[PDB]
Amino acid sequence: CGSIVPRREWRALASECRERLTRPVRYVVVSHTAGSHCDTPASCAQQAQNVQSYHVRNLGWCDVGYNFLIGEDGLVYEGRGWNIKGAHAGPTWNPISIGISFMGNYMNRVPPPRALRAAQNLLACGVALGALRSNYEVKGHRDVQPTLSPGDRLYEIIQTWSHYRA
Amino acid sequence: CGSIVPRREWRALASECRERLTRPVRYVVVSHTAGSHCDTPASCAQQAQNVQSYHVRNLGWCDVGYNFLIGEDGLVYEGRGWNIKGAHAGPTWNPISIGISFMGNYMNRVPPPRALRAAQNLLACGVALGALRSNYEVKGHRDVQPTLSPGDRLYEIIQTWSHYRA
Ligand SMILES: [Cl-]
Repeated sequence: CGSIVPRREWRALASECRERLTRPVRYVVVSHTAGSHCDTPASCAQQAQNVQSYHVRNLGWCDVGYNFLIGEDGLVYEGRGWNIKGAHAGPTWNPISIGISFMGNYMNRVPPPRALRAAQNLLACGVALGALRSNYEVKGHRDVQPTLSPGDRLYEIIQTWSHYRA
Repeated sequence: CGSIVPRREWRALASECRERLTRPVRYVVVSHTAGSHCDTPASCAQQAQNVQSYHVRNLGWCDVGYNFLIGEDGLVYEGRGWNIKGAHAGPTWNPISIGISFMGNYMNRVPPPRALRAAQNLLACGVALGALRSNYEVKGHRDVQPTLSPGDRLYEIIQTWSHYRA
């Protein structure tokens, strides 16, 4: 189920991450990268590389912090994926959640409909696979940490999701 | 599901087609447009418009002939959809099959992995909502009509799909 740009196709550095998540997962945390937006497969693969680069090389994480990334190209970029604990929401939320990040800054722009679809589609895929609970809950990054993430314009949107829980 | 770009989002003219498909549908025919290629959402939306516009204004059809279109942006473009008989494989095949078209000429080029993924994902999303049959059969366009569609290279690939039938 789902179309996902695999690690190898956005030319990801090999993962060093080992800590597994306990399936099915109850919580999804939605962030923004607060970085550059991109609207083409070519530019969005490059941006996935840039986010992973910042996390592995500068913050010294085992991989890109996010389980999945969303491009404005309307594609899902594989991060740690469904089975591996992420680094996106702190030490209380990272063990019990999937972290999906919209590549961009959504303080003043909304992500386009294709990106919102790609994200909702991904989560349904999670349920279908048994990676997420049928009764999964969606959180803002700001609901679980002191942050503007995932941006006012995007936060306002995810609040209207059927699985949103403050 | 399956993260399909809706009619309205690619600035489609309204359909005037009435003839429903008898679901669950048994066949999938795979064509190329033999038209211009596109690899950005902006360009691929303009290309679906261009194909629809030819079918409607020039050939006088009720809508774009294809049930679905596949861009090299890795997105699926809603044509006539799951429920409306197409105009893509001729009258033997139009009322019993779903038509999906790769936007481009694939005689001497291959479509990218994300276009092929998008296609496969679309088919599983058909099964899933009951539009296609669990055990559907994929046919080449050149396998049901005197045409080179869907191109030498793309025809070689669909040949190796699990569900492919010669
Ligand atoms: Cl017609």
